[PDB]
Parts: sequence; C-alpha cells; structure tokens
Amino acid sequence: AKKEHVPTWLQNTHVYSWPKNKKNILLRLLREEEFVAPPRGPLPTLQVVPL
Amino acid sequence: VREPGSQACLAIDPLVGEEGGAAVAKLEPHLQPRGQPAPQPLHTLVLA
Repeated sequence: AKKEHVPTWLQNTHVYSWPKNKKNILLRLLREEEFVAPPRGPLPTLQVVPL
Repeated sequence: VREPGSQACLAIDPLVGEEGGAAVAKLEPHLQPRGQPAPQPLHTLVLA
C-alpha cells in the first residue's frame, strides 16, 4: 500500500503500517497509551533572594 | 556698593532616601528535583 490509498476521512487518525507497527497496533487495541505521563506535581515554590 | 550677606546664593542637595531603600529581589523556582525520586514517563512495550 501507500499513503495515497487511505480514504481521506481515515487520514485524520493514526495510520499504522504492517508489519512495521504491529506493537503499536497491539497497544491501540489494548487501549493502552504507549507513553503514560508521570503524575503532575505541585507548582514549584519560589524563593526570593535579595541583590 | 551692596553686600551679598542677606542675598547670598543657595546651594541645593537632595535628602536621598537610599539609606532606607528596599533592595531588588531575585526569584528562583525551587525545582522539584529529579535527583530526588521524581516520577518518570512510563514508556510501555508489549510482550507478544
């Protein structure tokens, strides 16, 4: 196949290639994100230093 | 002739408030260190 073969309305999503992206396809089917962000921390505490 | 005694010129000098002036302050954010056990992105792999 080639990029041109994808119907237009399907080009607005993730297009996997076979067998290149098989692991990514499995992740998509599992509905598990390949990267999961670390939990968001608290805003840093600002230290005031005179000059 | 006239004498400047009464009409003498005046010098001027401001009453500077620098002795009691506040200083300029620099801010530094206390970064949540990665040296401490900060979290990491969970890059996932699949065992097929």
